Amino acid sequence: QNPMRDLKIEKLVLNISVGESGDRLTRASKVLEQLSGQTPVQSKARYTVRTFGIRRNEKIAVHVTVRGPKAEEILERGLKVKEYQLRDRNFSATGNFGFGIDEHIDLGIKYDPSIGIFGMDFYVVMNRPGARVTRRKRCKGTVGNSHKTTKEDTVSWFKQKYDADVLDK
Amino acid sequence: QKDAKSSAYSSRFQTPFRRRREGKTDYYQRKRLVTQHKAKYNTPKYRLVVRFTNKDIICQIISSTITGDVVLAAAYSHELPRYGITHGLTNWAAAYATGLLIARRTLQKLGLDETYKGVEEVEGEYELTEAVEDGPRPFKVFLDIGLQRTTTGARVFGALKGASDGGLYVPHSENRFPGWDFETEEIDPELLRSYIFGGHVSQYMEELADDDEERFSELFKGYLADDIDADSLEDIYTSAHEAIRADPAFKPTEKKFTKEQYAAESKKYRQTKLSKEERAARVAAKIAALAGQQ
Amino acid sequence: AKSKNHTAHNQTRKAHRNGIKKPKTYKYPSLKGVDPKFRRNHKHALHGTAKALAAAKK
Amino acid sequence: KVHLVAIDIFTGKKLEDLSPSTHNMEVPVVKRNEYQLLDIDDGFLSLMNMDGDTKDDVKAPEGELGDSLQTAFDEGKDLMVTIISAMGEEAAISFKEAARTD
Amino acid sequence: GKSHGYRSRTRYMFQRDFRKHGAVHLSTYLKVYKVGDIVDIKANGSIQKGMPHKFYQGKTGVVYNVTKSSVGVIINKMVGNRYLEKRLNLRVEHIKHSKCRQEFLERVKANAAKRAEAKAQGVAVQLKRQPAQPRESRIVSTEGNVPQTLAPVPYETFI
Amino acid sequence: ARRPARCYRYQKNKPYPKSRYNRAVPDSKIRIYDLGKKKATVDEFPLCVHLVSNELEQLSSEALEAARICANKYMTTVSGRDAFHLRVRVHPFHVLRINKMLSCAGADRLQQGMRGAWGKPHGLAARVDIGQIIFSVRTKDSNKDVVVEGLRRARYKFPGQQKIILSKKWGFTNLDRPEYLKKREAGEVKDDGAFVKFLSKKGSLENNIREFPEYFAA
RNA sequence: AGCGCCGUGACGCAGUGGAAGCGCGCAGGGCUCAUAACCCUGAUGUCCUCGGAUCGAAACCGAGCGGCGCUACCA
RNA sequence: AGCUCGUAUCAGUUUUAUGAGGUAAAGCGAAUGAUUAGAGGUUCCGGGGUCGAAAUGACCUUGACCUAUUCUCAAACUUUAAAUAUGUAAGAAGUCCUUGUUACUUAAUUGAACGUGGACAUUUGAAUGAAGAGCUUUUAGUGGGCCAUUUUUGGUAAGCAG
RNA sequence: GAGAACAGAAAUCUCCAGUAGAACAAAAGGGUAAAAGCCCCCUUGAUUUUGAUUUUCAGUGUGAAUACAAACCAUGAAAGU
RNA sequence: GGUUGCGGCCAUAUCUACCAGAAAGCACCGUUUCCCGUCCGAUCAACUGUAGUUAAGCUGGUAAGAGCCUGACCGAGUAGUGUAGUGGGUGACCAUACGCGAAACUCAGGUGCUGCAAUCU
Repeated sequence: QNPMRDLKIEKLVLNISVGESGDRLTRASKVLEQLSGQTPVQSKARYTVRTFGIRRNEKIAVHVTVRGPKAEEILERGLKVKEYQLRDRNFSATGNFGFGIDEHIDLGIKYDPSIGIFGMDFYVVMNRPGARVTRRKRCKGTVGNSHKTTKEDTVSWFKQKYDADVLDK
Repeated sequence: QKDAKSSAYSSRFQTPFRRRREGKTDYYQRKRLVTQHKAKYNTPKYRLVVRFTNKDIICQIISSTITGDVVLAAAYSHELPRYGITHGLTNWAAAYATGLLIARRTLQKLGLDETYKGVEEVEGEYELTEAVEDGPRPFKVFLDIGLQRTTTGARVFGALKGASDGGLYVPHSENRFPGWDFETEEIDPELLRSYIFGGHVSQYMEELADDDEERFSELFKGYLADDIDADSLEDIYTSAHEAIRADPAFKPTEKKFTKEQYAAESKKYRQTKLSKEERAARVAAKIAALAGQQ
Repeated sequence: AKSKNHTAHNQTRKAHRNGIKKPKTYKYPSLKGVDPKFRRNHKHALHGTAKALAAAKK
Repeated sequence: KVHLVAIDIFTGKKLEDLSPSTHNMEVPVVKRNEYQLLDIDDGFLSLMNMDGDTKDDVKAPEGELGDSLQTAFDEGKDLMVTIISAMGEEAAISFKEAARTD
Repeated sequence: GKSHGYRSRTRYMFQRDFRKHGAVHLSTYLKVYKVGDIVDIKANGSIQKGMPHKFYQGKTGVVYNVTKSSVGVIINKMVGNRYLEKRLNLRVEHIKHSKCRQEFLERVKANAAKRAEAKAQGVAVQLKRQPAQPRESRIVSTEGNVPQTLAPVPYETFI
Repeated sequence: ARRPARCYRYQKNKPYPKSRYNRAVPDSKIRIYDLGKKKATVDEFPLCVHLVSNELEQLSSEALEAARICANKYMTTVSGRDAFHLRVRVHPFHVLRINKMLSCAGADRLQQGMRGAWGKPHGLAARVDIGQIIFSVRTKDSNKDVVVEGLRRARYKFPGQQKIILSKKWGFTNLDRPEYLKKREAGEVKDDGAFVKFLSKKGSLENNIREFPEYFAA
């Protein structure tokens, strides 16, 4: 049986970790909202080091969290730029995954000379239902190990879609 | 490997309380609500508990003792159909109606109902059940919403307005009933009365009827079967207010069967714990099968 | 020139000579420290009941 | 008892005193402040803070440190002069120059 | 220096308990308290308002006054050569009842029941308690119960 | 070059260990605690011989160290380095304080005496009782009188009246000989490098049968 | 015995929680037939060792290691 | 110096019942801190030695980490936890029944506090003893203390200091 | 722990475990997990009248704190605080 | 007896790994116009109860399970301790009399009970 333990996506998220604060961070935010259609959320520091040249609360980053048909469309577009070929070494221990890239305009973007070039960190959260059974206020619970997700079932579903293979290890 | 916690951790572990393990109460709020001014020694603190499932609402009048909480009244979307609502048993209006129902139930069972009648002609305004002169004061009750998000425009405050119109002295403020314009701190009684008699639901019915007939068939299917529309719903809500004020006296079911028959089927079909001798049989079977070297 | 700094020696003998007398308990104790709401209502109630009993047996 | 010999800092004048080691002697609450330096008007030195451009301040200490600083200002390059504020008679005491973060 | 403060030498005393940290249960609040009630005092360190002093930790007293979230308690206290009445405005998280008093009241109403039965029949109650009196004779048999003769065991080191 | 053990013998004062309060001690001279063929096994060395105490005193790391050397010297000289396993069984955590005065004639003028009595550390020590074992060894009956001679020498190095005892036990186990042997012709044991793992009657049958198979295949 | 100070490039001496200064010394080029001097340039500091607090210290607080200083009187 | 009363509105005590403690002792395959020694593993895994061009390829050794084990400890660690000491109750100022007061409280003659009227005696609410029980006034001297058992701090120790 | 370009042991993001091993101005000890911690919103009950009580204790004072009364307020849907 | 809501005691109730779940109730789930809030209708607000599934949550059972709780004619009257002795011992310490009496360990058992209201073959 497989009534509704069939797999799907929970969310896509897009992160950009700018080296410092400033016009660079504003431009990264502009890129993310131009793609997403929705305003982004900045990200502050945690502590201090000079090797990167940073301090506490210095506005290092930005990200966005998106869902649904738009998310999976962006995902499969990421896959076709990524030539439908990936790594079990890249793949995580849960079935969730992602990849960090350069040349963001490849996703079908009307480039502007101001923004320059920025690399990104895409991440993908797949699941089955019970998402709110863990993330609500009432009757909270930790899901069953059957309903949990894993490397093997997630990659098998992801491979039989597109018939797109990955590497051995 | 990772699926094995430590003996010392699991030993020194302190559980929470039961309802907190089940994710159902906030003892902060429960303490603040049931705890009582100790100059008023045995006189209780009457909560109006409200809770929200999918496909039902619960509203109860509750007090607190040492063995367990104790109930006076109740109200249920799944017994509203006596008084004349068939569909939309989780909406703002049914919540209001349940509040009205539990109010009339309390004042009926305590004889406080002839005086402090409440409100029948409704317009959607803020007013509390101010006491009579030289007579008994109205019933003082405090809302308990458990874990539910206090937010402007909720069926919980709808139920609250139902109680306050039904004749319960609940203290509150008009700054969370829908129509409460944020910047201009005044309530809108016409929008509130519209939500009473079904404004937003009728808007949804109207839009589905003008554009999306396939969804108009998928849902409101009972309204198609019963031939309901955007004036009938107001009329039935009004007549249902009248029926609630008429006969709130809780005729319950007949149960179709008996207690020990329900229990007979459940106990028959039930499981049971594997006793000491058959535990010995289990370990002995493992021995004779596997430690007997196949 | 140092000295004996402290000791509780012989203090309990001194006490238990004529010592650890219980406080005298009284009917109708002090109503100081008691809640004035209760004091006020209690005052008016006792005034009323004194009047009432004298009128019942005048 | 302690003999003390100390230099007046805003003036440069020696001060020797003596008093028992256990008796109380007063101390002020000296502070250095590291102020940056801009274009010098008439004799008043001109120092700004990170959150304020105020302080038509401590008036150009005439010492050999001061003259070298006067010469140093002619060739520029961010000049952070340090001062002190003991008992409200402010004066410049030392200095540092930038090399990065242009 | 010598340090003698309101919460000095109190570590293990206002230690909450093992596996009972966090909040408080509800019978502490739903119970009732009136003037003349005898009550115990143990302090709940999780409620840092309304506390008693460590002298009054683990003690017993009588009520004289009752307010919103608090209760008056009288205690007698040795100070030199007298017992002083000391009045405390404590919280019910730190209060609890005295089961000695509870069992005493139960014995009282049962004594009244015995006096009622002796009003019904006149049969010489002998109400007062009496200690464990010395016991009376009896005859122990021997059938299936012969006496086993015992004697000591020699000393073996057992290491 | 130390002050005498007669000055630091009895348990006159409470346990003063190393902690976050002292933080600064002079380390021991003993550093080895197990000697001989420690990687021997349980049935390999059956005899276990002890050194226990009938006093109640403190024993210094210096005495432990010298006694270790004397006993190990005797055994490794006469019966060889791999005919025994020696194990000390008391660790010195206690610490010993000294109010360091002067060693001159004319110290009167700057000594200051008992003002400032709290002394600084200058060593360590153990704390033992009745029956608390000091040394133990595991070897064979051929090596018996040899090893008890070694423990005899260690007695001669330690203060107080200490006794030697041949236990009723098989090695450093808490088990006695015939019960160990019935267990070993049975199958509840599985030797480690030094100690042994047992079969529980509690817990995972699957792990026991993953282990200890022959006892089930009796 | 008791108390206090100090440890910064090869050397001497400054150094203030946002992050190392000067002089000498050293190296390279040019003048000189060659070195010196001279003119144009550049570099080098676990800031005794360990731990701690701090978002982060050479600095701030313990441990140790080293070099010193001050006490040492009335008998 | 007395004063008000006359066997009790008491007790350096026991018993019954109920509380509170975290010291002795105990534990460290239980948390924190310290500590001894092995084995068995994981090397995308620290240092490497080898097979080889190298390969998350293969082997061997050696420090980590993980697994279960073992030995020793804690005045300023602890799950546990005494003995001795310690609070309170053992009724008449009490218990029950009925209804009076009130501006307090309750949805409410509901509840609280203090009362009216009535009932509950010889065992009127465990033991033992009570040499009278309670209460005030005024004033002397004293405010250098030492010794013993048991517990204990500093110190090697002391007819030492505490 | 398992991943995600630059990005490594340490930059930012996501999932799982996480009884507190963090944080609560500081010394140390208690206390706290839909909070007393972190963020957000609104405020000035850090207000007035004075009494009672605890601790040190002579049952004196100072300091600190506790629980009420009469007012006026804040915050919250409200109990409440 | 099962389920839901409000609970009392707050692990016999927890944790891990599976197995099962008649009916009913819960739940998963479907939708964004309305009040409302988010980077995002994921949380929360609102609408239907229709499309569907008992897979997850939830409930119960298994585990010579870890953990927790109880009992022992298990250790052990041991360790410790009150009172007495012109008791022993060089001393540390120990024995005796009248008394109280542990913890670790070993073994045996157990794995939530129950109140108010509504509901279910």
